[PDB]
Amino acid sequence: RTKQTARKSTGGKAPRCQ
Amino acid sequence: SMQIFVKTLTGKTITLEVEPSDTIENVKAKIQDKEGIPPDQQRLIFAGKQLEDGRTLSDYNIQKESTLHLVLRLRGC
Amino acid sequence: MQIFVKTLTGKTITLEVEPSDTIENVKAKIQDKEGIPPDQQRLIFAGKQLEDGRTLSDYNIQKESTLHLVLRLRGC
Amino acid sequence: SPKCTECLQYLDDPELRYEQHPPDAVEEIQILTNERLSIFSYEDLPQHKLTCFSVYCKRGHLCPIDTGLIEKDVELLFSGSAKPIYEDDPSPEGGINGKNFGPINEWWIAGFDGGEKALLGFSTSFAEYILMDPSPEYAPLFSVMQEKIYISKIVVEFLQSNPDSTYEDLINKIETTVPPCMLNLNRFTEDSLLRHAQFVVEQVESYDRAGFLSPCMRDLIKLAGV
Ligand SMILES: [Zn+2]
Repeated sequence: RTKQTARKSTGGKAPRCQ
Repeated sequence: SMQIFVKTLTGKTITLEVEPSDTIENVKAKIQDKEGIPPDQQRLIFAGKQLEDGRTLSDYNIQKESTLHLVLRLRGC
Repeated sequence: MQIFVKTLTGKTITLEVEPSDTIENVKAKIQDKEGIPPDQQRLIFAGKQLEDGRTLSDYNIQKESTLHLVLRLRGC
Repeated sequence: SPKCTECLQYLDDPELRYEQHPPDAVEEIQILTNERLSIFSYEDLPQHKLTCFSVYCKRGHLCPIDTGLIEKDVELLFSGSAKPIYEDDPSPEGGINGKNFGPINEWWIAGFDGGEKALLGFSTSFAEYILMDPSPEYAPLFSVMQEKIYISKIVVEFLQSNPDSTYEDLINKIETTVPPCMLNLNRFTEDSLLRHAQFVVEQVESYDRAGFLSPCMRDLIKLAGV
């Protein structure tokens, strides 16, 4: 039985975040 | 032998066949078998409080046809 | 006196402290127990953000009061 | 003709909306300690719902989040009435007003359940926020944004369910899918996808990295112009 993770897509991200 | 619903933040409803003695970890494991969602990413909320994996449905008075709210620790980049 | 600290995760931290100690020292007392730098800490009592330069006696924080701790995430 | 130093928006220009919020509103730190938002690890972060929301720069100008003001590293703040994560009522009553959330470190699209709603999420250095309804003063700016959110959900959900589907089948699925009433649209068109072809591909790419050789994906990208 396959298992599928919960996910989100990155729309925008501030450059200071790394 | 009980029917209970699990509602996601998008409005999707999942129906589960559980017993009042079953634990929250059993509910999370049942969610994994039906929607493929890893239990570590799962958080269950009933009556406004997050359910602990070590307690049972009878402890939280989760009666038949009660609605559990499923919040997920999302994987993101 | 014993003073409690309620986290957003629901965890309760028991601290023994004097009214003469400051909020910067209150945050300094929190770090040793849980390992969180004081810069990441934000202390709230009665809906008011506790500034660093004050003491517990300044905000009329009696014994057995419960502070609420908000944490600033590591980066950004 | 002077622009804003923060959002590069012309001050003389009409249709420029300055944010407005009740006097009842309070700063972000004070809200997260409100017992009505309590549902009780440190790596785990708070997550609440925020309805009647509005996004604005430091100067109080309502700003779009598509424009790239977040990629440009402009500090975008937002406001609204926070609610517990499990509430479904998008009405401001029952929610705690808040001012000057943020700044927005990151905004993301969640919820690929097959469920009815698409989820928009704001990430701050203090908490995460799942958005609901925009304030009645911020609805025009958020209108164009809402299509991109749902169109991306349609594509990602259809690809996950039908990985070998064609590009012509993708247009059908989009056009067949009835748009929610929050979009105020009668139907989806092929134009609805072509207008944001660059955006949809960048959403599916981010969805695959979190955990794109499909022919429809390809055919799309070549005819997408991106
Ligand atoms: Zn401006």
